[PDB]
Amino acid sequence: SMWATMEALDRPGMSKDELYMKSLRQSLRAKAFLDSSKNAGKFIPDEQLLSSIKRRDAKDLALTAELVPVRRRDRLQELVLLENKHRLRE
Amino acid sequence: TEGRLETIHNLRPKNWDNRRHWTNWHHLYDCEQDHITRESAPFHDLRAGGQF
Amino acid sequence: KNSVARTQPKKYFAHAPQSENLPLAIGADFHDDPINRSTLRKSHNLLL
Amino acid sequence: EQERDRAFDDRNEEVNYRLYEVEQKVAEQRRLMEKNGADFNRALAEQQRR
Amino acid sequence: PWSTGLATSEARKGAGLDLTENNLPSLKTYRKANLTQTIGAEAALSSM
Amino acid sequence: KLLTIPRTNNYYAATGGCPCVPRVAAHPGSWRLKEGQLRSSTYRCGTGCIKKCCHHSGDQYGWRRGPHTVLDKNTAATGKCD
Amino acid sequence: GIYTINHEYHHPREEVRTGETYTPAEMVPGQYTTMYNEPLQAPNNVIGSTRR
Amino acid sequence: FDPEYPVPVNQTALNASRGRNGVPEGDQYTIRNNSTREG
Amino acid sequence: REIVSCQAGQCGNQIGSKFWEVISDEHGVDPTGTYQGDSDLQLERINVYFDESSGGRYVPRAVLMDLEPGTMDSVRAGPYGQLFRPDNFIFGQSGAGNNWAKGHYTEGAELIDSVLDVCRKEAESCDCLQGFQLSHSLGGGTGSGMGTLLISKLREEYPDRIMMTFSVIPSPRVSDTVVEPYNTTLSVHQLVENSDESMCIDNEALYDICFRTLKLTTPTFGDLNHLVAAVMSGVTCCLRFPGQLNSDLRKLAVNLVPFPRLHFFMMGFAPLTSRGSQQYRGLSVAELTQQMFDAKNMMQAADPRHGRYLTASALFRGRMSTKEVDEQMLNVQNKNSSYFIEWIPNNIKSSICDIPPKGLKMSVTFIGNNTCIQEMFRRVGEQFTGMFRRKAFLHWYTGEGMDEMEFTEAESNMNDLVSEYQQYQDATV
Amino acid sequence: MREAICIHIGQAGCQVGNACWELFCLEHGIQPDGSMPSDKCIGVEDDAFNTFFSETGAGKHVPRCLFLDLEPTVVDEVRTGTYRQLFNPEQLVSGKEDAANNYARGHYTIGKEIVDLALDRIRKLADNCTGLQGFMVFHAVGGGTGSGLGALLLERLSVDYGKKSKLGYTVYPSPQVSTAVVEPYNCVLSTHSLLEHTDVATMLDNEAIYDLTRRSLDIERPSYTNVNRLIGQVVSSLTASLRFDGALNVDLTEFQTNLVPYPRIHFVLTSYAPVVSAEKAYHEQLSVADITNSVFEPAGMLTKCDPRHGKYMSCCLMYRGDVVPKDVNAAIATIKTKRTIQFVDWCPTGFKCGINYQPPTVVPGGDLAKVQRAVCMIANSTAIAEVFARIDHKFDLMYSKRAFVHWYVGEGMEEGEFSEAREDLAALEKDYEEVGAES
Amino acid sequence: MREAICIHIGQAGCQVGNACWELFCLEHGIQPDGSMPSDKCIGVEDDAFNTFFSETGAGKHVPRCLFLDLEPTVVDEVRTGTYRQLFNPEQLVSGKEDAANNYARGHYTIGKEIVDLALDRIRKLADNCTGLQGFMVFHAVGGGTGSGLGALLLERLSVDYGKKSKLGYTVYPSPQVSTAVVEPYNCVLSTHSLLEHTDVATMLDNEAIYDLTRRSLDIERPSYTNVNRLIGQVVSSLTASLRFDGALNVDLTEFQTNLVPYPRIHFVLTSYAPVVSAEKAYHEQLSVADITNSVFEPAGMLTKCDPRHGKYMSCCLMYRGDVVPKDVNAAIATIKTKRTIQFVDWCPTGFKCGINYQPPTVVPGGDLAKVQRAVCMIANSTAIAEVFARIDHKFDLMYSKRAFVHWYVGEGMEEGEFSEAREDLAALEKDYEEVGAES
Ligand SMILES: Nc1nc2c(ncn2[C@@H]2O[C@H](COP(=O)(O)OP(=O)(O)OP(=O)(O)O)[C@@H](O)[C@H]2O)c(=O)[nH]1
Ligand SMILES: Nc1nc2c(ncn2[C@@H]2O[C@H](COP(=O)(O)OP(=O)(O)OP(=O)(O)O)[C@@H](O)[C@H]2O)c(=O)[nH]1
Ligand SMILES: Nc1nc2c(ncn2[C@@H]2O[C@H](COP(=O)(O)OP(=O)(O)O)[C@@H](O)[C@H]2O)c(=O)[nH]1
Ligand SMILES: [Mg+2]
Ligand SMILES: [Mg+2]
Ligand SMILES: [Zn+2]
Repeated sequence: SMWATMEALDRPGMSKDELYMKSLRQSLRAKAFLDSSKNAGKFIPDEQLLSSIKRRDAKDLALTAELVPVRRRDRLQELVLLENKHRLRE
Repeated sequence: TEGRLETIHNLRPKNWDNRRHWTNWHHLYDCEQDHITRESAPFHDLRAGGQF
Repeated sequence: KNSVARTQPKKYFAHAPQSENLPLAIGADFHDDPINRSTLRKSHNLLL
Repeated sequence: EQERDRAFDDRNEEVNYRLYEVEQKVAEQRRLMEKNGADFNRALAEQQRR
Repeated sequence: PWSTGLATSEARKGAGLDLTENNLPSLKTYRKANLTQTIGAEAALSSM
Repeated sequence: KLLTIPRTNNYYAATGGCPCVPRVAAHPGSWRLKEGQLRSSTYRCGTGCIKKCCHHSGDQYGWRRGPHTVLDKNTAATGKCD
Repeated sequence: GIYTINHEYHHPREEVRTGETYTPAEMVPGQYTTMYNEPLQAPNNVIGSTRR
Repeated sequence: FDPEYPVPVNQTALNASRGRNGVPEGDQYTIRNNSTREG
Repeated sequence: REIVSCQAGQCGNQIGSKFWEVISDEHGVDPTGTYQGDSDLQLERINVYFDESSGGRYVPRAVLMDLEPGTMDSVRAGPYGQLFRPDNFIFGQSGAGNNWAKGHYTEGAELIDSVLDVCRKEAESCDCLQGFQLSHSLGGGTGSGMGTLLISKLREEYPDRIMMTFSVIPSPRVSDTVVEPYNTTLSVHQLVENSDESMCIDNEALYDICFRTLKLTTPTFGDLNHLVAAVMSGVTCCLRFPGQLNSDLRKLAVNLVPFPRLHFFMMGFAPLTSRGSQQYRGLSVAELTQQMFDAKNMMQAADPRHGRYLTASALFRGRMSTKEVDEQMLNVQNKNSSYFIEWIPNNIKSSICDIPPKGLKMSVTFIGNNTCIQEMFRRVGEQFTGMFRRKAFLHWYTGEGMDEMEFTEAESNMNDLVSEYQQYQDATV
Repeated sequence: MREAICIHIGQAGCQVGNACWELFCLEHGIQPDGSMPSDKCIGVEDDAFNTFFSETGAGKHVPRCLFLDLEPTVVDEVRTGTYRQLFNPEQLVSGKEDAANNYARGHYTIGKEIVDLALDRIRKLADNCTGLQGFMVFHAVGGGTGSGLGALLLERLSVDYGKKSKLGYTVYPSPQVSTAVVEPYNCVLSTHSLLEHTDVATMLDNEAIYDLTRRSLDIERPSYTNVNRLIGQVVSSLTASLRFDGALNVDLTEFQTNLVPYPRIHFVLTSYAPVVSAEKAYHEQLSVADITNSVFEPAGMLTKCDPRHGKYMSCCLMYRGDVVPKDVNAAIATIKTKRTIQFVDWCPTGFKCGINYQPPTVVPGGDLAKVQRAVCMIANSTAIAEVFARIDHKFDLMYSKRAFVHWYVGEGMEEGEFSEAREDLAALEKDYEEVGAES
Repeated sequence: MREAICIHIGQAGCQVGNACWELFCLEHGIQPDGSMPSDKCIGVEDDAFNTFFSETGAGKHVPRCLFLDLEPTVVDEVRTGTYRQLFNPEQLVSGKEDAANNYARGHYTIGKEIVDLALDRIRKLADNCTGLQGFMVFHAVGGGTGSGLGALLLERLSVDYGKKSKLGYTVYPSPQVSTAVVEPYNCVLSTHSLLEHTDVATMLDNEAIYDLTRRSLDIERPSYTNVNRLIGQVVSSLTASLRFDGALNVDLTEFQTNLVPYPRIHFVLTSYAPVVSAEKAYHEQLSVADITNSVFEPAGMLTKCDPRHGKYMSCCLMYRGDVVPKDVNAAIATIKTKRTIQFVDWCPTGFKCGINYQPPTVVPGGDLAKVQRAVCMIANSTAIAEVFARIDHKFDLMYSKRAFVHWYVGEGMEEGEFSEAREDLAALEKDYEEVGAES
């Protein structure tokens, strides 16, 4: 709150009018964040959340692929494991 | 006469001597240089006698 | 619902090119100058 | 052609100076109006002192 | 001479020469060009 | 920005003082009254020589604060607006 | 930030006159005629119109 | 707004780089010309 | 070929009053309406703007729209106020209150019945109607809201007519309301799909024309509106008078609009010079071209050097020659080709009319589809975003019944139009 | 058409209306008695007077205004004054007992039994009017009937007249000087109605008006008469756009919607210039730029609050006289550069302009010099929170000990009303601060 | 264009400004009423008065001046004097109590209750000038107001107007003639403003003017009126280049750049010749060479400092009348030839010349005599360090045992202010000697 912000921004020598200015700025930034989050559903496009969706999907797919093997990909990896020899000798 | 074929300095619009002309873009003719120097109209006050 | 006797006033604009025998060139609109207008008071012309 | 150009130029110049005359007349009318306003203000000053 | 060309030795314009619309070398100025309507509806009007 | 900031009762509650103008035992239109009522009159940038991202001011413009202290309960935390 | 000039040193000329009385319609020479009936250019004729 | 961009290209230089010298064989709208060289 | 004029709002009615001033002067019509022409030509195409009355006089085909009867009364008391037909004046008890919502949904909705009655009445009286010319201001309430309502709802009845709109745009420097972004955005995302062509005038540029060129000490709205009235007349000079190379509104739209959304134009007028400076300058087409392509002669407060020209049109008036008039256009295109779009060859369409404006040997009206027109749209869209982000001045528009999504729709359409104006500006071949 | 019904509440409102009418009659050519000259069939050739006066069944002009006072001294003075025949015998509502500087008395006991009669007179005025633009209320929040009865009248006007504009001009307690002890209570309680049941409220504090007269009009001992003359000049400047020909017409709805960003934020600070004495006037070239600078300067301010301590949100400048767009736009451009004045980030435009060709008029015996041009600002700015902070801090001091609350209880109001008034003023300061905050 | 604002501080400033403004009015044919009745020689609407007089709607020519003094004696007598109509009732503002030759009192206590209004009036004056050249501040540092309030005004003007020109016509305590006893304290304490916020500080001490007038004008009894008339003549000679036409026109910054070699080496002595009596004048042929030599002599100089003890750094000559540039060229040649005056080695040219067509205007009833040509020299030279090295010696003698320091420290000024001013002045003599030293 107000007292908490004044305690947090305890900078000596600095003008305490400027202290009130900064505390007001933080408090109203928090209030504006709350107000904007109440109605951001309509304003924010769906494409914005796509980045976070992709990050979560990549993490989940990594966690799943860390365990499950596939024989169809096993044939592919048997085809692989020699082209890498080709690359290192080349 | 801001740019001139008369002088040595090329004050012409950038790459006007090899501009987008009917002689080179989809067409192509050996008359490309002749047609650029012939259709550079406002730099023809002197060479053309002022005609288009 | 005003007076029925009253009529639409006539507003005389002092200097107009048509009245002065001059063309209506750009910058020659001296009749639209408020000082050249007889009365600055505004009437209800349509309702009268 | 040259005669027509010169004729238009002379007539335009005459009309331009007539326009300048009427513009200066209205400017002088405004100047006289604010002179009279200043005189009114001065008279009101003496009246307020009185 | 051209308008931009030198008029130093250009022929002087005679005093009797008329440099107006009526002396423009046009069909209306051509002497044996019979512009008045001899035959037609406009001729019938002119005959009234 | 120190002029942008409003001189709200919230400001006085957090700062210490009241929007009530200071009542000073002074003759009207005097230097003593002006120093008692305005904070731009007694402003002084620093103390002595500096030896014994630059410095900026803008807090001395306003009025001196009253002797009373604004209780928090008289102040609203939120206000209805958009 | 805008240049201004006094009327005393910026005004049209009073030293030029033609002694011609003309309505603004007749002011501009040939200003009510086309290029098919009158292709060429020539001045008008008004009261007091002389060679200039 | 940068007046220079977009930069006007050189069609002569573009043809020289692309090798756009001609079609001696001829196309649907072109002509089999023996005079043209390097294509 | 018939053009029906509609003047919306205070600004629109004043501009129309002075437009009918200049048109009556050009067609030899006195304030009482009687014809005092000096040749056949004035009467031969007087039907274009004037419907013939009974006793040999003429009545303008103009519809005056204003929820405030004040500007109505000022127009009527004007020197040519008696020229207009009485029932063509339409007004209400209370004004729009500088609100687009009030002018477009609540206060302008009752009078729109009579306004459409009058416009339709003036529609069949035309042998072959060419279009509707509406003059209004985007920042107002009645001129913006009610005017754009008329623009939107006349296209449905008359899709094949040219819809020409003189929009007097706002400017932050010229801000004389506080809801300019809201009003002009609500007007523009309607004019985009409901106007065949929309030319924009900025009061900043009008003031600057008075400052630089006219050098008038005290120029009022009369002198200010003469500048735009001259161009309004010079667009249809080719309609009203014969010329060597004729054009109409449809031909102007065809030669000026490459893509239908891009139909916003910035205009200029020539010749323009202070009275004392007219002696040093010779009046010819060579000087007229320089005056057009001089940016200080624009009625748009945007610099043509800050964009490219999609298209341009010069409606020349006055007796001239067709050779050097095209020579000037070729020269300017070639030597400012960095400011003309390459893939649109010969960006400038020049039309020639024989009859010049009264008192001028030769004049011209410039209509340019410059890509710099995106500058105003981007600036006022940024202002609109700043106001709508913190929900400023919404309650006036919202309590009139309007939805929150309308402003977002307008913002999207504005950013979209700026997007074409940029992506065709920087486009390659 | 374009009528605007004027309302005067309390002694302050009634005297301000008297000084407004001595100006309106003189400006529109109506005699103080109201009748026409005997030889003339019609007193005034035009109907520019229509907005303030309605012609009668004898040809003479009765004003489109109501006076309203719970005590009979001021209204009886109006009856016995030089305008005894101009004003209607009705529309001059008088009570037999005042409100005694008590909002509860003016709102709940004495006000309720006279407010309906006042609304009957107002309804007759509105029926007479055919193009009513709105209501033009004048009063003082520091009085009994001015605050409580004015509040009740505004509430009834809001419920009965729809969304019709209700402009208000109210005299607030001064930061320094006051003529009452319960004035903070009255102002705090009146801010309820003035915060919900009015469109735009105008600060008219007597301390700043006195300072204006002293420093500029050179009146060493000014009075309520001079103060009300200045107020009438401001009101005439605001209203003259619909009465006289002008470049940029501005109406009541126009400048009430171009002024307020939020329904709660509608309290505006107003200034008028060039306010100069006759001796001052012929010494200065009162140009458009000079008068604009004087208006934006706190010296020309009519409210004892410094706008430099807040942020401007919407300024409506009404220019009168020989002003020109050649100069007003230049003055605006050069005043936006000045950094004492400063706008909220969410309102970049922030300016409305209304130009009228009619210069201000001169009242006999008045101290206003004849000026070729004038300009009045109606400015909504966040700096107005200062006076609210001061007034409700005085309210808190007076309310901690429950002082003078017994008078309000005896005149019929709950103490919860005091509590809610204080809470709503605190909320008003909070959202003033919020809208002053940046994005 | 070319406007210049004159600010007079203290009694000495007001006394100087009275003579300056009467002489300006006589230059421009402006009566104390402030009008131009009829002048055949004056062209139609000719404006060479724009630098010092601003046109008014009343046709008046209001001076661009601001008179200040903390007590109303001189202010009131000017307000009731001859130029009541010429001078605005404002722009001529006064306090109520004098500074009493207390720099601390005039800079911290009594100066601050009027400096705000001083800045307001200066801003009002500057808003009317579209080509403001700069500010000329006339004061004597030996007093209370002129030192303290003058320093405060200069410090505030520096931040209010940026890099605009400041020309401080300052009357230092002369080596022998000096009124006050705390005058050395005031002069030393006011050194920071003159070092930093004044772009060029011109010397106008009284003893040198007294010697000049007694030896050259041949009047046994001149007065403050006479010395102020001479000072006004000097100021008019300086401003004639930007007022009237001339062969070589020089502006404030034009001679600032040529006269100030180093950031604070800007304290410059003044001289003027031919100063001549009525009987003296019409018997001599005052050649340009003769008047230039009289200027460079140390007896026709307005500052009591002998140039032979220092190095000349840069001399700016202002010639008025029928002077041909060859005469001044020969004067420069013979000045460089003659040895008893020596220029500093690193400044070869060291000379600026400005010729103005209009000759000086005699003031009958005063003391001067009509002369066909005149010249005023403003000289930056290292010899000016002597007056500083004398005033600081007096300051040290006075301050060794804390004499007269309680008055200063009781007005809200720290004790260290005296030490800071003394150290700054000492650095002034130090770098004067440094720049005077040969390479
Ligand atoms: N500007 C101005 N303010 C006035 C005037 N008369 C009274 N006031 C203000 O009103 C306050 C006094 O209370 P009133 O408004 O007279 O009270 P009231 O409206 O008559 O209501 P009651 O107190 O019940 O009689 C003073 O503090 C003034 O600020 C006036 O003539 N002009
Ligand atoms: N040249 C000139 N100097 C003057 C004149 N009057 C006063 N002085 C100077 O003023 C000095 C005395 O300072 P003060 O008597 O305090 O006057 P002040 O500097 O204006 O300061 P205060 O009057 O105390 O407010 C003297 O040494 C003079 O040099 C004058 O008329 N002409
Ligand atoms: N050029 C010009 N513009 C005007 C005139 N009057 C108003 N405007 C413009 O119109 C805009 C405001 O329109 P407004 O009067 O509110 O229209 P309304 O609400 O429909 O009556 C402003 O931005 C002005 O710049 C005028 O006489 N001439
Ligand atoms: Mg009372
Ligand atoms: Mg003194
Ligand atoms: Zn308090």
